[PDB]
Amino acid sequence: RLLDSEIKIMKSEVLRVTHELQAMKDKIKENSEKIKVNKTLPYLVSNVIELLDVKCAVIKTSTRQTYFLPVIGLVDAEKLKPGDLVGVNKDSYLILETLPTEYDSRVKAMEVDERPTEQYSDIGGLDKQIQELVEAIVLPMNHKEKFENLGIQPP
Amino acid sequence: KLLEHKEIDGRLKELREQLKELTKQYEKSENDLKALQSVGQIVGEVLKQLTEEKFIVKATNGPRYVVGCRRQLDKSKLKPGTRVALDMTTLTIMRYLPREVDPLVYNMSHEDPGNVSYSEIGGLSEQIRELREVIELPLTNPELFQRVGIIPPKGCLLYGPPGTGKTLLARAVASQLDCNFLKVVSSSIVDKYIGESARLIREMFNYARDHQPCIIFMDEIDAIGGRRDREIQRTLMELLNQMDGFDTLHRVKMIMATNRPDTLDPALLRPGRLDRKIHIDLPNEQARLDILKIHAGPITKHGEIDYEAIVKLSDGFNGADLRNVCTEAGMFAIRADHDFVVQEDFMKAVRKVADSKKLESKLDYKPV
Amino acid sequence: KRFDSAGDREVQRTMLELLNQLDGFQPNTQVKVIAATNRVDILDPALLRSGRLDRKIEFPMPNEEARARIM
Amino acid sequence: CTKIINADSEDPKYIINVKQFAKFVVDLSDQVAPTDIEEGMRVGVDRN
Ligand SMILES: Nc1ncnc2c1ncn2[C@@H]1O[C@H](COP(=O)(O)OP(=O)(O)OP(=O)(O)O)[C@@H](O)[C@H]1O
Ligand SMILES: [Mg+2]
Repeated sequence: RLLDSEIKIMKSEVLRVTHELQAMKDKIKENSEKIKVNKTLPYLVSNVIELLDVKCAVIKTSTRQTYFLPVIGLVDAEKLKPGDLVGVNKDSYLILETLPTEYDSRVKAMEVDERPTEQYSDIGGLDKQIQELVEAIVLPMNHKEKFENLGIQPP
Repeated sequence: KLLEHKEIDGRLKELREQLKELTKQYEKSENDLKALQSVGQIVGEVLKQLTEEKFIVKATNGPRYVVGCRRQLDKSKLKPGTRVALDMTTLTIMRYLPREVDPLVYNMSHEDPGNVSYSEIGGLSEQIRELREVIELPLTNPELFQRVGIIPPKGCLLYGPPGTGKTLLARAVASQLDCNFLKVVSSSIVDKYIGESARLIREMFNYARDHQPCIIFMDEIDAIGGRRDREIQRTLMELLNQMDGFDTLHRVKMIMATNRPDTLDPALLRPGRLDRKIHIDLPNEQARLDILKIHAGPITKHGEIDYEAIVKLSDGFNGADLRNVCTEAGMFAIRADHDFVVQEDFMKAVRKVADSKKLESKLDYKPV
Repeated sequence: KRFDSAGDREVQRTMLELLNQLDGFQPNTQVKVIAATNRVDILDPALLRSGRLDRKIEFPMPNEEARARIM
Repeated sequence: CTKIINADSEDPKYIINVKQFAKFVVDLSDQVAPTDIEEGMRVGVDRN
């Protein structure tokens, strides 16, 4: 009458799909570990050049030789862009890593890490100059609301 | 009964959706593993076609080989000057690529120029007319120059004191003309590798020809345009050659801006390279009033503002000075904790910026 | 000063790159620049402009209450 | 040495800039330690 027309159906189809899902997840695990063993890193960091359709990329190596890749590799096309830093296979030159851009060692040396400590009170007589520098520099960093409410370009 | 049946049926639906997601993951893994089997091909420019099958390729920064096309590629389009991929086992030609973009050039095109319109530049009306007549109209309406038969002027040179609107002029032309824009800081062309800068200029002009209509705006030209350290002169030679290579048909125009046109090499001054010149002078009294009204426009001010008095005091200012005038007036209002701006703020600001101009030991400028 | 004395044009080019990395074509916001010099007469009329270095802050000889405060 | 990626502080993946030859993304040997290496540092690198 009711609930008896589906007993054999609900109790077997889901089990079969679950078995297939388990096996397919296992296959994914093997494919992923095959990728992992094929992801040992001597990478040849290289710059990206314009992409092509026939989605596929052109690479300029740190060794100043250019390659074309029939397929970009393990990175996605939407992520990459010209003048990017990618780690590629040391021999097959396929792209398998996307890197943070590095400017120069000197440029990073210019960055302040120690954060010096001289207080504004330690400066004498310069109060007008102190106020000018503060209002010019710190205020745009702090609020941006007092300037935008006026419509002015902050100095 | 329907609640248990719905539980199992919804679980089946969720499990099938999860299986679809897991299938997409498996296809990702299998497809990228299949991609892992692939091997990169060597890029290289091509040269003389010795026969219908033997060609001379030249790998980018590499040796010169004699190689053959694979089996099936066209042979006619394989002309001297076509980027092609090489199989890095036999070096045979395969997959002739269109041409290099040289991501330096990509950055030199896909750069934000701003929303600047012509109604934001003030006091330059005649100069805007000239620039739009030399760079916009020959591109927008080439059939005029076709029927008239006049060879359009190749490029314009913008020169003047620092802070009068040359860069602004270029910005406006870029932001308004729906085309492909090439903006260049000339010192960016300079590179320490041997002969790289000449290649950069050649590739820039080749990208210009490939992506018409385009405008090339190299700014601070004197950096690579000074009177005849070695590489800069060798690169100016290549710039001269690429400039003179302009056939009448390309929809390609060029702007160069500089603050010291005297230092510019007189080679550029010759007609046929940069014929039309424009002097962007310090704004006149009326021009200063226009510039001030444009910049101070969006400022939330109260009461009457005597722009004419400020113009009376603002003798010899540039446009940047008036922009400062507005900024300093706003800064004074902010210091006074006033949510608004009035005349005294402008008065104090113009006096302050005049005091600053005292520092700016502005040399007398003489044109080209 | 641009025209100096000239094999120093490399310094000129670097300075021009700085010049246009302060105000030219693409604007640069949220990056504040501080500069210090003792010979403002030497400097360009270009990098001493108003769009690049909006504020010119003079540091005078310390006045006598300034000297007392410094001590 | 350059740009210590340190994507997880577990697989640091330091970049190197071997002069006149190349630049590589590489990892430490079993001897040296993360606290030993810094950015720059003029490291030494195996040949293969
Ligand atoms: N006619 C004008 N109308 C509106 N604003 C102007 C005008 N002239 C100059 N300005 C302003 O002054 C500044 C000038 O900067 P810009 O870089 O365009 O000047 P430039 O003289 O072309 O530059 P450079 O010194 O690099 O050759 C900008 O902030 C701009 O808004
Ligand atoms: Mg400029």
